Amino acid sequence: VRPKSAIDAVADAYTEKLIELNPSFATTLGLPGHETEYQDYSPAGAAAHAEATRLALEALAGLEPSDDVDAVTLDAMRERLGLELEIHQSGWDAADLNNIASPAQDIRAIFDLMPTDTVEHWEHIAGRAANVPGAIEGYIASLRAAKDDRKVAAARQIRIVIEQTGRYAAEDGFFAKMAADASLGDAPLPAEVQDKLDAGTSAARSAYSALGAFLRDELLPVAPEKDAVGRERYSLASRSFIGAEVDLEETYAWGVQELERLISEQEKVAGQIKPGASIEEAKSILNNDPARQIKGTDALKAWMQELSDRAVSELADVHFDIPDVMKTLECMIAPTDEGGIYYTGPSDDFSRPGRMWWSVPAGEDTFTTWSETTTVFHEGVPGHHLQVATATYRRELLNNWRRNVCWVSGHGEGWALYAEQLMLELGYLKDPGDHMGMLDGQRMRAARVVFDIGVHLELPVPERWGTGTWTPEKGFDFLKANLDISEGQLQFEFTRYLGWPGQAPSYKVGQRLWEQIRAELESREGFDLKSFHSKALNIGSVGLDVLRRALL
Ligand SMILES: [Mg+2]
Ligand SMILES: [Mg+2]
Repeated sequence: VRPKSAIDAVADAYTEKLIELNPSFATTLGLPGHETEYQDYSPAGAAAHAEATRLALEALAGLEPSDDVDAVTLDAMRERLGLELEIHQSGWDAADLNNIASPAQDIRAIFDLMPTDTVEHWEHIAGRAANVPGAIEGYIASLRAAKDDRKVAAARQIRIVIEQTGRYAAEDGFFAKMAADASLGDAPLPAEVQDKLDAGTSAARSAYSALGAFLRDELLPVAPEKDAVGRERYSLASRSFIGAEVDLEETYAWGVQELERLISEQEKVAGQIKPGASIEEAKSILNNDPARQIKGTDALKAWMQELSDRAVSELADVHFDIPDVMKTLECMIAPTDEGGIYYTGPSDDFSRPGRMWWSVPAGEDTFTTWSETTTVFHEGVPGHHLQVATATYRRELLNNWRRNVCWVSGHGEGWALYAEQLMLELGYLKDPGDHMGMLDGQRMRAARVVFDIGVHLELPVPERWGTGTWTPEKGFDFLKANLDISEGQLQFEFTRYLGWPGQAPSYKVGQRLWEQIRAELESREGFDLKSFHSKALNIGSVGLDVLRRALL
């Protein structure tokens, strides 16, 4: 029963404008009306977004907060929107292209959300396919304008997007298969809608082939070879992922030291698995021990479930406030192989509980759990589930901007890392195998800090990892030493960090900042850890600067 304020009204109106400007955002919100439409990716599209943003800030400028909730809203919006305008004004937004989260991927990805149960559904898919050309044309218009302004993505990233988009457009690629395999009730589409689908998918194929040609012929020849984006671009991207403007040299130095600590810890844990064992030697023992393997998905679900239910029942009303509807975290098998464990939060009304989904790679039916205990806490309780479910629980106290728009990577990923560290400190990882798995994920995330900042700023390589200053080649060998992952995933992560600067440290740096907030509050009389967790999580997703000011 907290009534909406004038500030919430501005926040809600801005949200409606965002929905109006980006119809893809409405479909990803479940809002009907604009199922076939894309945002305007052209420069005029970007100017319109920026203008709406500038007008929203102006509207907020003379509005005093009516309560603490308003003050957080003002702070979060001023931070997020102000940063958005700094990035737009920098000119680099127009050049946006990378291997993972840029318009070429986004324009294709939206199709995966669309239902396929009625003729009208298939008309929507066909109609969206038929709008892929205009989306791509506007995107090419922004890339071309940035190019004329001497701002072009690294050659590596352009080459990757030419590869990815050529598969989308190929004879047997995404859009072709969409039209060829379409069904309704396990039967072919009626001919009239099928023809709409064939025409639309055909246009989508041609548009992705044109982006390919443009990239190849106009952009690639002027693309820089150098991947590093440099200090000025880096600091703005870093802010986008963390919501704090960190000291980059200081953060880099912290990350190098933190990686060294985590390796030292792994060496200690190795000796707890087998006296005097190297990390690699201990890992063969864990990975070859019949006791650390589970057979079949039923037993796997049972294992996840017990861990989750135990964490809830032990932490409830001790370290966290967990309302009854949040105590359920259903552990499940992913219908598809999303390549790891993922979390889906509860419905707004809590009729669907939070769920955790383990993706089983094709043909796999035995499961090693030592490395995934920590992941259960990260993706589940007290990580993502408590954070996401608490924000959702407090939704009546949160305007639509806060609920549906404002989201900061360092905040939510930092929290899941905080959560793993808390479970270490509370004695959940005493088994050396489980401990090792936690350290592995921390080590990989500490390596991200060193790589991202070191490479993009061309900093001195730490003597443990090389000499001179960082180059992408040196960075690749460094990742290979610190990430226990497949060859193909290593190559992907490498490419990602190079093309998406600022995001990779958001995990460990988010953890650091969360821990700094808690450490400060701990210095004071009456600190109460449960009360801290409640106040913080109630706020929802905000930048780390904003969170610190809401809490200190
Ligand atoms: Mg040192
Ligand atoms: Mg996650």
